[PDB]
Amino acid sequence: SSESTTFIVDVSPSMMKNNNVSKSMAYLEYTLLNKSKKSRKTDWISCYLANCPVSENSQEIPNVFQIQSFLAPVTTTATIGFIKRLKQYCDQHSHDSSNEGLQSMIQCLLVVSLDIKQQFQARKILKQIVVFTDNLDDLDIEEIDLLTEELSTRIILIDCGKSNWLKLVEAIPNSRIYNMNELLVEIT
Amino acid sequence: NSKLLSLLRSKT
Repeated sequence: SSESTTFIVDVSPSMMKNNNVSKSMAYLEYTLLNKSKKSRKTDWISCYLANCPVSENSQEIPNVFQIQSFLAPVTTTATIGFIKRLKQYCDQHSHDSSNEGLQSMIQCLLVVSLDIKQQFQARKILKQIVVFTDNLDDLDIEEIDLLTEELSTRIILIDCGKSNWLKLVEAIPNSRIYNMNELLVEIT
Repeated sequence: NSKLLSLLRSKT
């Protein structure tokens, strides 16, 4: 049952201009609030922002922001708080605060892999990384094969745009790619 | 642990 989901949200200008960050937040809120009670008591969440002007994380890497540390239990209170943190970030950065031309997706991915591996150690827990981005070509990464050996975390990529990422996906087991258009069912 | 860390220093 137990599971760990780490969210990575791309906050590049195209993500921030086309409401993809907004949409991602809305979706995270729906999903987290919709967890079963049993589930909240066994699972973990965390959130990292990639391509981000804020640099704060365990490895003190540029342009990666661990906006939510590993969190359990995933209670309603905890969820509302997490979503508020994402909301502040948007409100505070909706007026374009120096995120042009940033590429830190691979560094973010590696920080997460290191944070995860430290976090969980020898625990029997499903580990997962969910990635919200509209650029599957921006993943500065043969290298893939090193991850394919190191990462025991499956990767769910969410393409928010109407390759390196594809390669990495097929490399790691149980990985997948979805459109935003197929996350929930629109009613018509 | 070690491989990941050098691979990240490589990227910084």
